[PDB]
Amino acid sequence: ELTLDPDTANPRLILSLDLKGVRLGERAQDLPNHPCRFDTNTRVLASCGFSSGRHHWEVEVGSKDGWAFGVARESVRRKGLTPFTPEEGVWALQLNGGQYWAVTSPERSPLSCGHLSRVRVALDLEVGAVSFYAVEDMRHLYTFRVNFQERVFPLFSVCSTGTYLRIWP
Amino acid sequence: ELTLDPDTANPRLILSLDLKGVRLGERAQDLPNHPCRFDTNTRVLASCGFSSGRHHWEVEVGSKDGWAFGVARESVRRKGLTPFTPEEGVWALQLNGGQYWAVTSPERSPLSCGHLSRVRVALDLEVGAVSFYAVEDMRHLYTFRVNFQERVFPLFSVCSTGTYLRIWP
Ligand SMILES: NC(=O)CC[C@H](NC(=O)c1cccc(Oc2ccccc2)c1)C(=O)O
Ligand SMILES: NC(=O)CC[C@H](NC(=O)c1cccc(Oc2ccccc2)c1)C(=O)O
Repeated sequence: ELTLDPDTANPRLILSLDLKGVRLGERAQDLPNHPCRFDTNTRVLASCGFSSGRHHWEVEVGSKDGWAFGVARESVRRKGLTPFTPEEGVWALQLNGGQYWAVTSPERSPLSCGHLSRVRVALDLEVGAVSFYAVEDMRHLYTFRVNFQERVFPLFSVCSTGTYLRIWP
Repeated sequence: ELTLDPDTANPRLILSLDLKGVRLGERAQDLPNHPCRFDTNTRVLASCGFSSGRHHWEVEVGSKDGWAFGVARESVRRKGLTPFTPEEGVWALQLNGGQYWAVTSPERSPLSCGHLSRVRVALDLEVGAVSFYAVEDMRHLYTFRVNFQERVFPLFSVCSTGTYLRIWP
């Protein structure tokens, strides 16, 4: 079962008591400056990452703008504002402008998928893929094909108040 | 009376003979590595920038994704991949995903303006604003309000083949 890693979380994020949920707050928490902590970008990783095999989880997503989630390679940079892009080691979907995106670069890719409530993330480290599905009807949203070469962690980001992400059984 | 400054242009850009038009090509031109040149982001400035008063120009825009334009402060960073954001000195509209945006951060602002062919940029360095209008019917698209404190240059960016920007009388 995944849980969010509080040592990675940007200090403006609020992690739920059960460490499954994240939203953005107004307060910058006073937290230890661990190297694994995202000090500027509004990100948090799960506590455990994967090096091989197939793994899946589900993310409950808010209806309002401001979230992005998927996976990141461990070496994703933690300090400073870093780009949210595949080149920088993040493979994610995002909600911005009432629209859903795969965060490709330099052009984001529109999904045109309609409203999402819960998304299944399927990480395949044998093939080198990460895929996203809408849980309601399992329609395929997006797949990134990647030559993963290190440990890969579930990634969550919430850069606006009023939305959330939550890991769901 | 604006022209694009070839010394600023990313080497993958193609500037028109009259230095009014820009598109992205496949070839990295062999150009001098002037400090003013954008070496990675797909940007070019006009040759002249403004420190006071009101100035306007028009930009013909392609229908396909990949452009952004507006204004940039002179101090906009030219080297490396740098964020395309107000905090980094760029105030711009963008076409990305069949969607028009004002490039706010951390969330882009959708314009929901319908198809654009030509856009008037009105830079007001007395008030501290840059505004964008659709030329068809002069409807107001967006205004950034900024405490400008240095010379501000017209900015153009084309990060995908198949689209263009052109300065229009
Ligand atoms: N959630 C998403 O859609 C992914 C984008 C996300 N953006 C940022 O983190 C970002 C980008 C620019 C400024 C910025 O600064 C702030 C810091 C504290 C609170 C609010 C904004 C934060 C990320 O890269 O993970
Ligand atoms: N026009 C726009 O919508 C503005 C965004 C624009 N993006 C980039 O420049 C960018 C962003 C990431 C990678 C990248 O690399 C490339 C280099 C050569 C050709 C293609 C892409 C370029 C910018 O910041 O001006």
